[PDB]
Amino acid sequence: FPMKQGVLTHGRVRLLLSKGHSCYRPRRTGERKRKSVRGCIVDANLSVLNLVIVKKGEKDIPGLTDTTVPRRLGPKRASRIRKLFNLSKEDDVRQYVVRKPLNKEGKKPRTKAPKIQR
Amino acid sequence: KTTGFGMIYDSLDYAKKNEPKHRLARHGLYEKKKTSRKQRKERKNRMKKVRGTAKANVGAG
Amino acid sequence: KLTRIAIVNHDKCKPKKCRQECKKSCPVVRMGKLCIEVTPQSKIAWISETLCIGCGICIKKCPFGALSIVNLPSNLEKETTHRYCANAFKLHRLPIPRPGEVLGLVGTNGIGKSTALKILAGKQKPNLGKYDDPPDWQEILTYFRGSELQNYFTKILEDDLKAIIKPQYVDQIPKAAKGTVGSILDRKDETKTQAIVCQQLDLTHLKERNVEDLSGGELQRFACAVVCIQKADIFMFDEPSSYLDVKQRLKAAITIRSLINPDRYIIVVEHDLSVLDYLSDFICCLYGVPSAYGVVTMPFSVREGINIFLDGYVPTENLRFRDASLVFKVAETANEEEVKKMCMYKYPGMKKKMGEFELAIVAGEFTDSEIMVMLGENGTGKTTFIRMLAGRLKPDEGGEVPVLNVSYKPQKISPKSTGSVRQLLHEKIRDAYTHPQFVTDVMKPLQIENIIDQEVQTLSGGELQRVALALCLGKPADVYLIDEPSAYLDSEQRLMAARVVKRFILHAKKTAFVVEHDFIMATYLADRVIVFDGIPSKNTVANSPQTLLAGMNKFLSQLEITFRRDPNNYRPRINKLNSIKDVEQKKSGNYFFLD
Amino acid sequence: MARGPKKHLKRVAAPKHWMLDKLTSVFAPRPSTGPHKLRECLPLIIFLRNKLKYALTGDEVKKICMQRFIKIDGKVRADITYPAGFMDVISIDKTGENFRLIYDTKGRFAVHRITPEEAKYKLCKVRKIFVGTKGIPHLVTHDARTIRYPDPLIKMNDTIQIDLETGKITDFIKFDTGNLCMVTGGANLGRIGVITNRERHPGSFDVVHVKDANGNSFATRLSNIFVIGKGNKPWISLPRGKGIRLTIAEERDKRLAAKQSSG
Amino acid sequence: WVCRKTYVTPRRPFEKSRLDQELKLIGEYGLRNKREVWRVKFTLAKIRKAARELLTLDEKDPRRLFEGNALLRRLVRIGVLDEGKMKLDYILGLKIEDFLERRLQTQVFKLGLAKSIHHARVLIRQRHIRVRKQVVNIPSFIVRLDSQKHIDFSLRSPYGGGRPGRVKRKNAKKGQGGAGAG
Amino acid sequence: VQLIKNGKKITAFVPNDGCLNFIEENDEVLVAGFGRKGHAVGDIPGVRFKVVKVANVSLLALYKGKKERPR
RNA sequence: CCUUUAACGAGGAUCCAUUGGAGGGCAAGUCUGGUCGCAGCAGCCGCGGUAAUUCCAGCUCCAAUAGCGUAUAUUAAAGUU
RNA sequence: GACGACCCAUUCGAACGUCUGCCCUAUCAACUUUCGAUGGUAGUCGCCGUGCCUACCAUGGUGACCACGGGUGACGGGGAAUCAGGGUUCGAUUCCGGAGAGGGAGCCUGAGAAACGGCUACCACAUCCAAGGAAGGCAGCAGGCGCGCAAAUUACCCACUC
RNA sequence: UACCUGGUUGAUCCUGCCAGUAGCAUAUGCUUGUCUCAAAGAUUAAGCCAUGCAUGUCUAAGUACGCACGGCCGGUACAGUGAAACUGCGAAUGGCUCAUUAAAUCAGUUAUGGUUCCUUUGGUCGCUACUUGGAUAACUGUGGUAAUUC
Ligand SMILES: Nc1nc2c(ncn2[C@@H]2O[C@H](COP(=O)(O)OP(=O)(O)NP(=O)(O)O)[C@@H](O)[C@H]2O)c(=O)[nH]1
Ligand SMILES: Nc1nc2c(ncn2[C@@H]2O[C@H](COP(=O)(O)OP(=O)(O)NP(=O)(O)O)[C@@H](O)[C@H]2O)c(=O)[nH]1
Ligand code: SF4
Ligand code: SF4
Ligand SMILES: [Mg+2]
Repeated sequence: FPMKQGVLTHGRVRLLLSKGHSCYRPRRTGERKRKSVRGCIVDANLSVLNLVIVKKGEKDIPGLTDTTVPRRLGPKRASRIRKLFNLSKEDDVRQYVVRKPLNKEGKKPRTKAPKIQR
Repeated sequence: KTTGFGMIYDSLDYAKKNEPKHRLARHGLYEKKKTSRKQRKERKNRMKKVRGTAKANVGAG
Repeated sequence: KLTRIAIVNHDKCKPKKCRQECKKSCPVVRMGKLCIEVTPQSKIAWISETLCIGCGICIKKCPFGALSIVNLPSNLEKETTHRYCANAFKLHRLPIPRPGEVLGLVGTNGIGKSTALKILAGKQKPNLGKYDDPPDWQEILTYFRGSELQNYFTKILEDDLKAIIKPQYVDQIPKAAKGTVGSILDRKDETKTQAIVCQQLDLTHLKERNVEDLSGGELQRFACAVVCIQKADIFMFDEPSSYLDVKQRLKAAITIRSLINPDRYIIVVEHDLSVLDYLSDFICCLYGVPSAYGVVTMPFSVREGINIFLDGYVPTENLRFRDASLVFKVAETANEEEVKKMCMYKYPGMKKKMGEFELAIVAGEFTDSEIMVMLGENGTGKTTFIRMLAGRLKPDEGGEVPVLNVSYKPQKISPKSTGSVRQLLHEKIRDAYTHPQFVTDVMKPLQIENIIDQEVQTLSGGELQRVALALCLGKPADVYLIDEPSAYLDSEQRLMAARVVKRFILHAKKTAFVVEHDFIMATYLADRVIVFDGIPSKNTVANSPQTLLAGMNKFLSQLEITFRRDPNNYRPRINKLNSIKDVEQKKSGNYFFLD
Repeated sequence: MARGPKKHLKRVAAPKHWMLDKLTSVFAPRPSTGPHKLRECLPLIIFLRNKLKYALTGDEVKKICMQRFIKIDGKVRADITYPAGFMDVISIDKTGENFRLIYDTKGRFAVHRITPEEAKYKLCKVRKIFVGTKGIPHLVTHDARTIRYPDPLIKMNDTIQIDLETGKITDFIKFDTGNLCMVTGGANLGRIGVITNRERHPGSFDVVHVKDANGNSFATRLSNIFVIGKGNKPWISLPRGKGIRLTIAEERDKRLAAKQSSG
Repeated sequence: WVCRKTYVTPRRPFEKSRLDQELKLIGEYGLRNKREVWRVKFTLAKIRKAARELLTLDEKDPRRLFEGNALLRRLVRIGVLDEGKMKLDYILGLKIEDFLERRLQTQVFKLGLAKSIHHARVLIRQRHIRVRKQVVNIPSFIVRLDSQKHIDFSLRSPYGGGRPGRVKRKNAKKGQGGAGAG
Repeated sequence: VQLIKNGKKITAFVPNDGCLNFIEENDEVLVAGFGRKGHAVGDIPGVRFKVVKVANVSLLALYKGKKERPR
């Protein structure tokens, strides 16, 4: 049973749910189901928790923070490219796009780009 | 006596475009496959019950 | 056409507030014979089975809807897909081979399951009543016109669906075919899938070894492997899970489960505990009378079908009789007289070897008038040891000779004695403890008379196993060597027979070395348990003999697999490899609850 | 059944002036919404395989209409069904053909081929006058065209000639006694004759007498009358038959006189 | 779809007088059953009912004219009525037997090539005649007046040009395999 | 005879000679009225019903001998 | 499937028409054998008590016919609503 | 060219309202009312008209020309069988209208639904479960059980008709 | 085809019913060559239901950085082909049943000048701007539950 916010004491309660709430998937428009969920307040009755690192300490835990993975994708929209590389209004963006490598295909490597909007 | 109904097209491509498929395949240049019936519907309802990846069911059952 | 009978017990079925209209307006209880027996009383209304003609008149004007109407199974020349001739077995229905799921086929022994597979395979084609002057790929297609099997059988004809089956028996083969080591399986076929099959088959041992040095395990393994690697369209698995380890059986079910999904048809058999949950997705039950008539019921969901098959008789939707507790022994009983006297023997800690095996025994107490249980994993050195103790090869150093004559139960049963079984029963004796005995294993409900006559060549697995069960308490001998009686028996036939075997050898003063792979088969039949530990084709240790509980805990601690008690009916239910509670039992180490 | 609008019309529910059979299946085409009413329409596909027989199946019409050889009222249409009715022009420019939809004396939409010059306009009845915003007038017609700034003497039950190219009517007829009229509904249908007389009732269902050039007098409701031109002088072309409305006896006599069923 | 009966049964089940008339009528024309008789008499009594209306309608009513004119044409076109009559009163003088003269099997016998009437029915069924260009197998053709001068045998038969039957060509092969090689 | 769907009792005639023997006690039968639609027929009083089929088999074929008892 | 066409395909014994009835109402046996108020038939009237035109059979005959019989609802017959 | 949007007209309708038409029964003759019955005045609500609802006020409304009540193996009509004339009997059922999806009630979405191939609850059922929970509604086509005197293939296919 | 016949008596004439007669539609018995058309779980239980299927949808033209295929090199709206996913639309049509329902349903006739109306068709389109703002899916990666289109 999943945990959501705003569901004080930690009992198992059956709330009405609809689009724009946690732990609901519509299979039809306007559909409303009444599934069971479980409260915010933590106990030892839980299987697993998700802790997000916020503040980084002095030390480096070996299996996580030492490992470094870059984020994949640059922007697809116009104005995000302008904000990012700090271009002026007049500079005519046409070569400030990220070029995403196709590593192999047994033919040749491509470099992909997205399609600008606005 | 026997009585039928016949078309005569000006060129091939005007027939090949217009023509219902089975009449073209009547003297072969086309076929069907596709493949019988059923194998479609039982796959469809299995594809319905996955989300994001359905490539297993399209090849894989 | 069929059978009809009344049934009576219900929630406030109240013979003390209805005046009893069931007795007042029944036609049978008017012409003299009391079918319905009732009074103003504290109990239930009583109604007979045999005297009820059917009618349903009592039901329509009982003031409470307590009495319902059942219909009992009977033959009425209906459908009749095939017969051999006359005074012989017949089958009615062979039904939909639904693709993209595996079809699980679950009935008592000698009921025609194997026969339905033979017909589905196109090999023994169906005869449908008669005698069978129609075939040929026309008349049967016209008969099962309007349905489905027209599309199936025309696709077969044309061999668009290519047939493969795993055969019911091992024996005739390792005898009918032969096998080149390595080279054989090799020039079988082809690649990645054989490597997946042999590796997920968890063997890793018999890659460099000749077939004749192998046993049940190796055999089954290779068989299944080749069968799968066999490039084909259809696929049939008869009885795939016989005489195999508990851990190894689960990894067999999932390698079968690989083949299913992309427009493929698949038929499995089996006589299960609760592993059929992972074997099949549709369960199809068969009913009737063993070796007389068999009827196939339309398929159900596995969860819904399982219980209704072992529940004791689920119909709705038809109906029948019998069927109930059998997934254990629920034979509540125990205690004796004074047991006097006894002994302390004791067999010594021998060290034994063959070629690719180091096999070791520890000293233990082999008590008078008392059972001993062997397991433990396939390849854990149990059978050949017993032969080496008795006389065949061995020993280099030391040993103890049997004080009592000896009874040999074999496991590799595929015997050849031309003539009849009755001739062989004269090499035993049918006068001794003459009051029932063989008759107390079976006589009244499943029939024997059924065990004589006929040929042993044409006899089926559980009956053939029963021939071997008789060959043991049948020459004069009192120390008993039994490997795998659970082979080719179900739950209904195995558990009662096992209890009968224990009663014989304990009560008239004997000792038996039982080599079960069955929770119910092992448990109710156990005491010492002795535990065999170690890796196949390396090392075997018989663990110094300890407690049923402690020995079973040693076996299941290494394997990593556990059971649950079905709480209403006291029945075993296997766990799904790795669960939640599959963690409380691992810690409590406890794999059995409620002694 | 109903909870909202329907989308099927069967064979046998459908009107009889489309001349449907009964040994093709349960459904009939059903015209989709448009300017004409379904008891006055001729659906497009019924013109193309139940009259002229270019097409043979409905799938053929779907392959034809997409090519854009079809027009209706000088504009291009591209669907299986369109609800063309009385006084519209179909125009196939590839064959160089032009049709007009008008009534036989039998009372069903015939083939009335015409010159392309005639097919540049149609005759439209006025039904309602409605003053729009800021002192601007409107017309409303049976083909549902709203033509702004008409001449200020045109009133309902008149008819007006519309140029399909530019809209914006060029000329008109005024409803008067002795002008020539056609019937568009009711028991009398397809009859041609002059007005002769009018009759008024305060309330509703005023009637309009009619007389033809065969010396017969008949009457019909007001709202089934349509004007075609001044007395004995249509401003349109007329088909054969010409509103005579022969008895069945005389029709028998013609057929056995010419002995006409072969060429 | 649409179906209806073409005959009716007699109100009385038995009556010595009736049965003899139905028997002797069937004898003359070679009819199979009384159902082939009552069929005729249904059509006739139907036509006798329609006529019985129009005589009571006003003279020179338009309904009376158009019906009668086109009706009598049909009675003349099949030839059960003359045009030297041509009025509605002679409809009631029409009777059962005149129809049966215009039956196919009757016209084969009467104006063509046959033995007894029992023969002629068999020739119609065994496909040895035609009507203008067209094979028939129905002895209940009832034959329009114009088509009486086109009744001929068939153009593929052993009667006239066309291949012989299997009794002749059998016996021809008895000259070659029955006494020529057997 | 007692009925299936009412449980009430009806007294029913049996036709031709020796057909009584082909009806055996505590089996099912099929009944039918005489052909006078409410009233007792002939010289037999108190009977308003007769019997036609014993068990999917007619009294005719049992009597004539073109069928046999199915038991 | 139908229509169209090869090649085989009729001597009556079989390439087999049945369902009811024969005292009257109501079309057809005061023929022969058996039963003897028994068994059964009979919508109705009535048949059977040792010479049965009505029962059980044989022969013959009658009606309808690829259909015919039986039960029940209902209309006509009913100017007995 | 494509798409979208505001209003008017049009089309497809939808919703209320007018006049006339109904099977058996009096061993059903008086019925309806502050738990609104009939009307007046004002308001609320609703897409709108309206005792639809509320406040205040009046005492009406209906019936031997059969009300009111009860019964119906009563869905209505276009029609069907028989029939000289006049009638009698039947109409579940291919077209049109209506009502309902196990029994009741409530509600979301949308232009349109008080929807059940949507949802929520109660009640009657029935299924799985590691007993913590979860899932369901064939009066759709086939098919099974039951019920009975009584009724078909778990077939083939979007080529036709839409 | 607007038709009658047998039965109360010793015999006759009436009254009157019973029986005989023909059609229609359901069941059932017996029999059965050839050809076309085709009604069919309504009657009783609007009783209860295993399994399978019966509603989905992309054009030149809403959104393509799938490590997909492809490329002739690309991306500078930028390809061609394109699974998946967001978006729009439909799912209120049809099919089925006859349980409820006696001025109700329904039919003919009338009324919106008492109202609402997707859609089509025709009109309506002027008191940082060289283009604005910030998140979600697919995707990538880590999971929980005996079990679910979770
Ligand atoms: N006479 C005869 N009987 C046969 C033959 N084959 C099978 N049978 C009989 O048919 C019955 C059922 O056979 P089978 O399908 O093998 O039974 P089963 O259900 O598979 N048996 P089990 O459950 O023990 O595995 C048995 O009584 C068997 O003896 C045969 O060739 N001849
Ligand atoms: N290398 C080798 N192995 C052999 C030879 N003979 C037999 N074996 C194998 O050695 C193993 C000894 O254990 P065994 O007692 O047979 O086991 P089991 O009792 O049959 N166990 P399970 O029934 O579970 O398979 C078996 O797998 C057997 O096949 C031999 O000559 N050489
Ligand atoms: S069953 Fe029905 S009738 Fe027989 S006793 Fe229980 S209640 Fe009284
Ligand atoms: S069922 Fe038929 S027989 Fe058994 S009791 Fe009820 S009535 Fe008597
Ligand atoms: Mg077997």
